[PDB]
Amino acid sequence: LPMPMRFRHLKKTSKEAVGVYRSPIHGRGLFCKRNIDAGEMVIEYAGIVIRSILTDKREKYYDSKGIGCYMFRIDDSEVVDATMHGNAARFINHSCEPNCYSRVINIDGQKHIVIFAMRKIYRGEELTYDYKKLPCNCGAKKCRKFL
Ligand SMILES: Nc1ncnc2c1ncn2[C@@H]1O[C@H](CN(CC[C@H](N)C(=O)O)CC2CN(Cc3ccc(Cl)cc3)C2)[C@@H](O)[C@H]1O
Ligand SMILES: [Zn+2]
Repeated sequence: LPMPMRFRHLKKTSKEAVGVYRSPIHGRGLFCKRNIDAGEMVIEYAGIVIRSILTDKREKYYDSKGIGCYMFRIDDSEVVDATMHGNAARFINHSCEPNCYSRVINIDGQKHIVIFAMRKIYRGEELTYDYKKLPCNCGAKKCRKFL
């Protein structure tokens, strides 16, 4: 199905497909509630597309208020800030053998970060993607040992 046609009713369908629980990788993570087919559009990484140069001061502000800072790097110029206007996708942890991957899609001139399943994902599994200094806890055989 075409990419804009696939961005269909993600809000309703992701609410039934994924949930947030404690993760053995780190803190809380995103896990699936039902089997997700390979190639399936899982969830949008919801948030505000902001200028990359603004992230330092935004993270400094959040940190000074004891508010967890949730951001996803688009490119060297833009970042999605999911801190205030985010959804469950902000809890997706890194893995060196991920079952998901992140892509920047464009629908009706608007940029959205969407998470896709790389393989069939089975009920109970944690959803992970390769993030674009910090030790890694994915626990995979082929672990890069750093994020
Ligand atoms: N494979 C991994 N191995 C080790 N650590 C990993 C791995 N994948 C992700 N992480 C950590 O999660 C951070 C990204 N966050 C994902 C969701 C996080 N698990 C959370 O519970 O908030 C959102 C960040 C904002 N949130 C604030 C926060 C800080 C500390 C704690 Cl305990 C809970 C929340 C963290 C990333 O920067 C790493 O620090
Ligand atoms: Zn790893």
